[PDB]
Amino acid sequence: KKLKVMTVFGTRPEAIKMAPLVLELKKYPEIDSYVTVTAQHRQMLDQVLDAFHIKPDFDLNIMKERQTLAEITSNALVRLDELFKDIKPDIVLVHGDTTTTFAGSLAAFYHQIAVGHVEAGLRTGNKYSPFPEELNRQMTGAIADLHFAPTGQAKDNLLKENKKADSIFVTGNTAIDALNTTVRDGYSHPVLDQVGEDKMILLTAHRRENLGEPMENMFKAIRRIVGEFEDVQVVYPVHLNPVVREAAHKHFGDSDRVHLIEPLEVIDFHNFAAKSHFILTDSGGVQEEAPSLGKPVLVLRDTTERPEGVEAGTLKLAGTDEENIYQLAKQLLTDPDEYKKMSQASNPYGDGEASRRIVEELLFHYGYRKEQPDSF
Amino acid sequence: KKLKVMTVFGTRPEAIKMAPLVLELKKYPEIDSYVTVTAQHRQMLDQVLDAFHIKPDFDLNIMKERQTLAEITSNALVRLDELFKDIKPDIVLVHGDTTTTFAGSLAAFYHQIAVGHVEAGLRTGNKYSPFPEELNRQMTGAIADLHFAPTGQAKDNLLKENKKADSIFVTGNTAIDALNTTVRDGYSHPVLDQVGEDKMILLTAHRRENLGEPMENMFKAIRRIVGEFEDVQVVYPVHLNPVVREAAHKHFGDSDRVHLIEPLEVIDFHNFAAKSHFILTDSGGVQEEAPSLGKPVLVLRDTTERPEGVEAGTLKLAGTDEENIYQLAKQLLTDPDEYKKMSQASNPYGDGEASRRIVEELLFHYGYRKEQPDSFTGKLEHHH
Ligand SMILES: CC(=O)N[C@H]1[C@@H](OP(=O)(O)OP(=O)(O)OC[C@H]2O[C@@H](n3ccc(=O)[nH]c3=O)[C@H](O)[C@@H]2O)O[C@H](CO)[C@@H](O)[C@@H]1O
Ligand SMILES: CC(=O)N[C@H]1[C@@H](OP(=O)(O)OP(=O)(O)OC[C@H]2O[C@@H](n3ccc(=O)[nH]c3=O)[C@H](O)[C@@H]2O)O[C@H](CO)[C@@H](O)[C@@H]1O
Ligand SMILES: O=c1ccn([C@@H]2O[C@H](COP(=O)(O)OP(=O)(O)O)[C@@H](O)[C@H]2O)c(=O)[nH]1
Ligand SMILES: O=c1ccn([C@@H]2O[C@H](COP(=O)(O)OP(=O)(O)O)[C@@H](O)[C@H]2O)c(=O)[nH]1
Repeated sequence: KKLKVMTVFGTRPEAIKMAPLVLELKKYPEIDSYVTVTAQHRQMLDQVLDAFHIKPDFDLNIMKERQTLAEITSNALVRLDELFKDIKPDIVLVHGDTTTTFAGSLAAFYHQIAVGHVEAGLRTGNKYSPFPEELNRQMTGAIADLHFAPTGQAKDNLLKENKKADSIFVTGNTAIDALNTTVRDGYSHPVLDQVGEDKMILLTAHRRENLGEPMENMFKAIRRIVGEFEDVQVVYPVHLNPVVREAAHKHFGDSDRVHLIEPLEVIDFHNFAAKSHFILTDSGGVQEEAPSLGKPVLVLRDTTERPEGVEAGTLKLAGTDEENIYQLAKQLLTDPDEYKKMSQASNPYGDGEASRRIVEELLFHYGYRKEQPDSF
Repeated sequence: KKLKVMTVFGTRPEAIKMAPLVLELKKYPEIDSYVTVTAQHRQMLDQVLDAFHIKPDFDLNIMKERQTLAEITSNALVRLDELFKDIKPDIVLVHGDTTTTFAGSLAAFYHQIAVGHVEAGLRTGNKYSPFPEELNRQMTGAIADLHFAPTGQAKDNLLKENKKADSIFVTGNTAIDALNTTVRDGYSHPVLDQVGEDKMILLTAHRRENLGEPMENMFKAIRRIVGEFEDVQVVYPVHLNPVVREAAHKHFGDSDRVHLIEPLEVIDFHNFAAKSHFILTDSGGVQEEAPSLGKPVLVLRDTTERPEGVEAGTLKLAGTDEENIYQLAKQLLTDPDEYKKMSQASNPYGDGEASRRIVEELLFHYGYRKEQPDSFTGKLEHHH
């Protein structure tokens, strides 16, 4: 009989990383696959689904404006529970570390449905950084039957938590599957036109634990850089969270050389990253994409769960102190040795074959294939 | 300033095990303590609160008839979330492995409130046995800042999961704090009067994974034993779950020698256990109580997370197969050597001072005491 697989996800980053897997799953005659979105994000999720031309089988439309963690958890849980009364897949695949990831896993567990965790095992060891992502991924790890770890270090993290080695596979990150298709040699954009010959710093900031004072500190450091370096401009595709938007407007409204724009489609964003001089970000996904692009990243966090990019020299933790961020950005602008150190391209997160590996592992595990795939 | 401590629980077993801790907390002028119940159980919770004379500060009244896991989780989370908007304790203490335990921990975490886990670290390694308790305690363990493990092996379970040693304390189980006060010399009850001279088997059965076929298999075996042995009577205080009640009525409804009764108050239940010939149960708490009483227990499960009781000879895993349960119960009724092997009293789960250790650990952690209390000492450490 055909293996019944359901992907469950709800946000921009999950959708970008899950879309290559959703498309891979469809290529296999022995799999009957379903796509379920919680729509924890609405506009930002639809931007991705539309770009990949993916239409979900089920769309739970849960997003509320300025929603709380309790609200997302309850809404996702209740709606998925209702879904699972009628449709019973053999396995539910969740992604990464959102509240949708955890609620999806929990709803599946409550119906005794098996769970596979895509992007399993990332850790900072700090329950409040990132908040609540660190616990979302740890609690999802308690539920998951199969763990698709992007890297060996992620697998080691799960081993240290007493997970069975034979339930964890090192696949690479599906983000690289997508990234390997988007960059364009001849790329053009109206915003890049007005940047012109100036150095471009690409900025995103949205971590929950960074809202308020930490983000004010980041933005003050950025204002100081722009004021001091005349040949520098910032492009900031601003997250739809109104708390972020308030902070962005407060600091960068009336700035000629900081461009506040709507979130970019992923092909556009990847191409902006490729064109950037360097990146300031607190994004998870951007940290995994940057090494492939050989693009220096100052990570505006006190922690990271991407140590592989740090080892490659691409990623440097800058924290959230104003002066520290200023000094690190100034260094990248004025020290060619430091810039060179941070701008060597490598592929520590994937080779573009992660989706294939995940599906082939599923097929092996359930007895459809006699052989296991290669590891990343 | 006073340390603000809130206990959060909602079911019969949590209330029994948390009651001694609630009362212990009230003793210390250093602590401002609050009691919050979800009332995941209504009647069965109220029975415990009334017995211990505990009046909750907050009662969320969540119980619905035939409620699902998703329902309990959502209702508890939403109501606790609302509570924490208004009241911010320094630490929330949750108990054990119920959906209330997990939802309480999660709600506290969402408000960045510290969590202490009473009865931390119990494991079967099987996510469907017990269901959902194994995962409830595992996920609670991910959230908890402090882990109050009843025994050394529970601490070892947490260490194996990469929990830091300095965050785990071995306290004994608070169940023993309660048990040490309840058994009295000349206990009597109208139901025991009916039993008279006969051997009494005390039965409870309610595990979620046992509902339906497994429980019917248990009950078929038990009905056979009652039929075959005329001097045996069963006392069964039946859980309020309608699903359990249907099965109890189906298999025992016509038997004069199976007493189907309402859930007993804890004082009465403990005294019935003390007077029983042996116990048939799938209860967690009864497994911890029985060694103290030297009472053989056939555990009606395919797993247990009380291995200390198994090693003591008190607990024997019987599974849920009809014939196996019948054979093992028949053995206890007919084999004096086997009965003797299972009826040696010991105290592997506590010495009655668990609640005090928990409170003193809290006071040390937060700087109110210069000294840390000694851990509960087990098995091997006595003797070696
Ligand atoms: C706990 C959790 O799961 N957080 C994830 C969520 O954080 P994020 O900060 O996006 O949190 P939410 O998904 O709750 O969205 C926050 C708020 O932003 C607004 N909003 C968001 C999306 C949208 O399409 N339209 C819109 O209006 C809404 O007011 C919403 O309530 O998404 C991020 C991706 O960007 C992930 O990195 C985070 O791990
Ligand atoms: C997942 C979870 O947390 N399960 C716990 C719960 O299981 P338990 O089997 O009691 O599950 P519930 O707490 O959901 O109660 C089930 C149903 O029983 C009925 N009911 C229950 C209590 C009551 O006072 N009145 C009443 O009418 C209701 O119809 C209720 O919906 O309590 C048991 C103690 O007995 C614990 O061992 C279990 O760990
Ligand atoms: O304007 C943007 C900003 C980011 N991204 C992509 O979104 C993903 C990261 O999502 P986000 O930073 O929202 O969440 P996180 O990764 O931190 O969970 C990465 O693939 C980015 O390339 C995008 O397509 N457009
Ligand atoms: O009729 C009864 C049955 C049990 N108990 C007590 O209830 C606790 C265990 O609760 P339960 O079996 O409902 O749940 P579990 O321990 O399996 O979570 C133990 O302290 C028992 O002594 C009780 O007081 N009256």
